[PDB]
Amino acid sequence: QVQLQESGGGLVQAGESLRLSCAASGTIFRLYDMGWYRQRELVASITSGGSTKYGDSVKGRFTISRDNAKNTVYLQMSSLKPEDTAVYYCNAEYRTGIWEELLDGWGQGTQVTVSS
Amino acid sequence: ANFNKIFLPTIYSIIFLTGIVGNGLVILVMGYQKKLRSMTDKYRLHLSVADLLFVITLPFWAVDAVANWYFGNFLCKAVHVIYTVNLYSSVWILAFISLDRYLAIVHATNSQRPRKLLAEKVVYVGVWIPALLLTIPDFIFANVSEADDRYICDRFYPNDLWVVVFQFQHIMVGLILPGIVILSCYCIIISRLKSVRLLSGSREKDRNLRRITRPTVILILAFFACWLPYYIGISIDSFILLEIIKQGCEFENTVHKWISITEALAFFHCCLNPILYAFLGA
Ligand SMILES: c1cc(CN2CCCNCCNCCCNCC2)ccc1CN1CCCNCCNCCCNCC1
Ligand SMILES: CC(C)CCC[C@@H](C)[C@H]1CC[C@H]2[C@@H]3CC=C4C[C@@H](O)CC[C@]4(C)[C@H]3CC[C@]12C
Repeated sequence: QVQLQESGGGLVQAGESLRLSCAASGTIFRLYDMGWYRQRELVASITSGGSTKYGDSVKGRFTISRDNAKNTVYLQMSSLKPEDTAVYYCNAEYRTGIWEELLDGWGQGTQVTVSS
Repeated sequence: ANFNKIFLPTIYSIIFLTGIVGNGLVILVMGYQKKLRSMTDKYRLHLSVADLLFVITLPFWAVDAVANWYFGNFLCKAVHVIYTVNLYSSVWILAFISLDRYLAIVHATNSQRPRKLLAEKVVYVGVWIPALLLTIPDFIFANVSEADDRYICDRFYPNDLWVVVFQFQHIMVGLILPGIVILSCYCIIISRLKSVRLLSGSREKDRNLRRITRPTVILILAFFACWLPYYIGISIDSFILLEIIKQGCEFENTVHKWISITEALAFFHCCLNPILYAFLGA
């Protein structure tokens, strides 16, 4: 199959900048959609074509990115708020072959904390 | 020529038994036991009928290759007609399968009508009628000679120009026209598969489309891989006819051996549908 991990968490002061990472490697035939969640709260998701679908609570707040070469997705955080302290799960949609169906995936998780 | 005299009947009999068993099983199962699923199964039923006809006519060719021909001019004409009908029917039912898949995948919204009509009222006109009409030269030319010793059951054209014309049209139609149609259809299909995130509008429809599509790809690839070397051999032979290719007399006998052996090995196309059913029927 494929492997996905998450990183970028830790104890960070409010109003700082960081970039979460989620790299997929292995039996990858194609990656279709990659996004971060928080049930399943859709906070960000960038299609392979770049047509991002940001969340209502983060409209104009979060910035997403993707490197097709490294199969990585980056989340640019800025202007931290206490209500945003949560654990984020990397979500991606992949395929293992031309004749294989659409397979969903999930990440381990990253915890982001705001100082208070 | 003892090697060829022993090699030909064994292959013509192995293919005969396998064809009878597999094609009879497929025809019975999909004609009376009602295991037909979709249009691809109808096309495979037509393929099985044509292959059953050719497999039935094979033992006469086996006996002809063994010793002689004690069957008659009428049977010579019948076997030639059956061979031509089977060849032209199968090579174009494959193209009809390809067109069905292209319409199913590329235009997936309103393909039901030009996916049902094209198989319910158009396959006969598109496949069988031209196949039947192409056998008029078989009626005219197929005969039994009375040469020394053996009796030969082949086609005796009055002049070599018609020989090269018939070889060229056989190659042209039955390798290039379905070849080009299949190339276009499957190039578009593969370009769609690698790009579209989700065919149709649901995951189940997508996976159904992929699962139905793949066996036809395998079947077409195997069919063309079987038939290609014979076409290469007869292309070289035809270029020997037209004063282009000229080498030592060893080349002529080498080409004769190559073409005979490769036709024997290329008659294996009749055993493809049962083998794919066995592979993908668990
Ligand atoms: C075809 C073409 C040829 C090439 N040539 C023919 C004449 C032109 N070539 C002259 C000039 N070429 C110089 C060298 C020619 N060497 C081969 C002769 C050799 C073999 C075949 C195939 N079968 C082989 C017979 C046994 N098949 C059993 C089933 N058959 C069912 C019907 C097909 N019956 C055709 C004959
Ligand atoms: C035009 C004449 C001379 C030859 C016709 C041969 C055609 C029908 C055959 C020969 C080689 C075949 C291709 C070989 C490899 C591939 C790649 C695979 O991922 C999808 C099928 C595909 C694309 C095949 C489609 C059918 C094919 C193109």
